[PDB]
Amino acid sequence: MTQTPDREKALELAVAQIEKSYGKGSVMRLGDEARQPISVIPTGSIALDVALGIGGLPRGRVIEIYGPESSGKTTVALHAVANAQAAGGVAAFIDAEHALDPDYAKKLGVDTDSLLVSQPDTGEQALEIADMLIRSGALDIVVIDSVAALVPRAELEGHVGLQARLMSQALRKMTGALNNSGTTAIFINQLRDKIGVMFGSPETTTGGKALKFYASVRMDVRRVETLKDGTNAVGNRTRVKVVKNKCLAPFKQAEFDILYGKGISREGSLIDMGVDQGLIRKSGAWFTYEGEQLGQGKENARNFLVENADVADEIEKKIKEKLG
Ligand SMILES: Nc1ncnc2c1ncn2[C@@H]1O[C@H](COP(=O)(O)OP(=O)(O)OP(O)(O)=S)[C@@H](O)[C@H]1O
Repeated sequence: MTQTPDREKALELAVAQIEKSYGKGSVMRLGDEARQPISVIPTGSIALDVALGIGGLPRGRVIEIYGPESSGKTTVALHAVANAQAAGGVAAFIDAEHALDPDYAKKLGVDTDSLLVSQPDTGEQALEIADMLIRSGALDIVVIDSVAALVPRAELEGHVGLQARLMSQALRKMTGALNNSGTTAIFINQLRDKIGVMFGSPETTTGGKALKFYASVRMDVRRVETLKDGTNAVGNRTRVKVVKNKCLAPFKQAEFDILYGKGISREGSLIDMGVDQGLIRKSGAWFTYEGEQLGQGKENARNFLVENADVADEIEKKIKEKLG
């Protein structure tokens, strides 16, 4: 067909009808300019925030964070918690592994004292407690630690494919409530793997499958390199790839530093995105910003930004006017 213009029209229209019956994120162009909702939960790392597209985590949606052990998931999660908490929101933490360390989550900014924690007896119980806790339209963010620990009441006593089904049913029922309250739920998913080929890789089937689909955003978190600090190791450089995102164009990635015992270095994210946005200038060893200097080396800069809270906000701000 010698078509050309009218093509874009029927296409535009097509999209419209699809979006109309399946959702506003059903189809997208990897380049489309991202949408912007009113409420969103910062992840605590400008970098990942503007990789998610909407500048944080979507509300009333099921988010999945998977990856190896010690990649970062929990931290990322606890931050999504501490943030939603700062704005006077209430969070709950369904525990199925018993590996939380308040003292750490405290340093992250989580008001642990008023943090609702539950330690279910069975798998179904976890999801159901999570359900009514969700339906009270009282929770802002709810986090279920470790999918693979939600063992079915059955297995916990007396066949086959029980976890995957338990999840299916749970997610079906729970999916509705969430969207009805704006409560966003984070599912931490371990992988227990990292012995294939020469590096890392993706998968699911633990109870996954269900999640993989119901989930509106799926983050692949993995550890890139163990941050050298002259001494031993301040933290690690985490790399997160959102492979699913029914809210903004998917497949965008981000990297950031997580200091041992400290968590996600906000400052550190400011600098990096800072330079990759022309706002911060790097004059060989030196890190300059709008004229006056910051420091010699990323660390001396982090530090400078970390104690000059007043100027850091200035930088986080502009990057936000420069994209939002
Ligand atoms: N209680 C803690 N004390 C000190 N450092 C911690 C603590 N919890 C996490 N970290 C650091 O945070 C990084 C990983 O975050 P994790 O909470 O282990 O998340 P994952 O989501 O990485 O978790 P498993 O899967 O490793 S619990 C590591 O580089 C740790 O050094």
